[PDB]
Amino acid sequence: ALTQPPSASGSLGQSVTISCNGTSSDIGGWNFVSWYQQFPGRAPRLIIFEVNKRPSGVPGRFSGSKSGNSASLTVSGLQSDDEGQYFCSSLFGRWDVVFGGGTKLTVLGQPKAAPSVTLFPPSSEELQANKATLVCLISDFYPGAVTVAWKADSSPVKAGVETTTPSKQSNNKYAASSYLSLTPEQWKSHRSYSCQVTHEGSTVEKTVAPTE
Amino acid sequence: VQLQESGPGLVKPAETLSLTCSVSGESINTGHYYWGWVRQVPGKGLEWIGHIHYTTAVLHNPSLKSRLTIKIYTLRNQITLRLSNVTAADTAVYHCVRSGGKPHWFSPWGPGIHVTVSSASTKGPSVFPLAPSTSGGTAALGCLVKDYFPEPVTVSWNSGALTSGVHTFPAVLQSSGLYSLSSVVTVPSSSLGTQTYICNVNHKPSNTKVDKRVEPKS
Ligand SMILES: *[C@@H]1O[C@H](CO)[C@@H](O)[C@H](O)[C@H]1NC(C)=O
Ligand SMILES: *[C@@H]1O[C@H](CO)[C@@H](O)[C@H](O)[C@H]1NC(C)=O
Repeated sequence: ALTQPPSASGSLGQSVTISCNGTSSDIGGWNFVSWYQQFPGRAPRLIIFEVNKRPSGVPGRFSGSKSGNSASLTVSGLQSDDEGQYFCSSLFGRWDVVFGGGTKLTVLGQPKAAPSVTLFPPSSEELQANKATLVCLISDFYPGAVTVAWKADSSPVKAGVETTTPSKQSNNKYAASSYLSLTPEQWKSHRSYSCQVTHEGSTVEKTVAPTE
Repeated sequence: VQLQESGPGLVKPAETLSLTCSVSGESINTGHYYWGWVRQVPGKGLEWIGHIHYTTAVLHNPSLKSRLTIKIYTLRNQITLRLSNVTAADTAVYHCVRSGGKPHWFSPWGPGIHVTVSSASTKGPSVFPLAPSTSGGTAALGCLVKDYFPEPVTVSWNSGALTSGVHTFPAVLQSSGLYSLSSVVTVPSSSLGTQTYICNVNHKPSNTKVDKRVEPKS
């Protein structure tokens, strides 16, 4: 289909340009190129419908241009809000609409935010399903990158761990979660369990014990 | 003005996928708006399935066109999409769409409905409480939603009467292939003894709704 870079970035207040490249028949041939914005977990939103033009809601920080077979979207005066995935669409023939592969846009001047970690032991109601789940919830942090490690007593646990990829949230910061699955017996057979979240060289460790 | 998508969230392989869209705020009758379907796939960007307008003017995506059937009912305000010989490559979030102009731009978009293509069977979630882990004057409490298939679930609190301090985390795929997620709300600590907190979990693919009250551990 159409080709656009996998990712792009800029600082707050600064400008970023992303490109959509097409065949003579697709962008070079016809005027119409649309651009769409998608925040994660939401439907896409129209930003441009004709290469220059803007819909009534859309901010002037968004501008489009074209040169030959190449289409450009420019975001001027970046805001944390603008961080999202952007797509480009062009007509292929009378019979067809074509989509670019999408570009992940990050704003690169933003303040660090330490994660908030909440650790939950298996509920009593769960422990007699004959199951056990430790729940480590990580929120309100930036950049969106963490490492999670689990400890049984003082020794590392690899077997039961499942961890999400971090994703953006309404507040514009990032959330992630990690789960440790155990049998009730191994849960009861240790002094304590710990969840360690490492973010930007600093760590937060929470501990829960069966005795609680 | 607003769009809604409906239909099965799970389809078995080699079987046909049927979806319906209902439009509100607009006639489905105007000069000239085509109405349509576009989809998004995991590991890739958007793919235009195509759009139809009355009487029977249609556009179809190549390769897709052979399997794909699309009909418009103007009277109901409903449009329908059919796709045959569905294969795992068709697992996607499907969005209802209003085409504008031959049309080239899409707005507005429907919220979208997940469709998973698999031979595995549907399974409702097990909901377990997470008891209140405090910050002075504010405690976090939640619900663990374990082992459901397929996506999605929705979570609200106190039948929607609670919105402040509510956060719902993205789900985890697991080695089992069952999903799990949890949702948490931040509440005043003084309220824990007097107010009852209930999470409302809805899972349309299995028609399961679970309302779990969460009690403070003693
Ligand atoms: C697209 O083509 C333009 C031509 O100006 C080029 O400058 C740009 O780097 C290209 N981008 C990609 C992703 O091919
Ligand atoms: C239907 O899809 C399946 C997927 O494996 C494929 O093998 C088969 O060739 C398709 N049928 C036709 C008639 O193309």
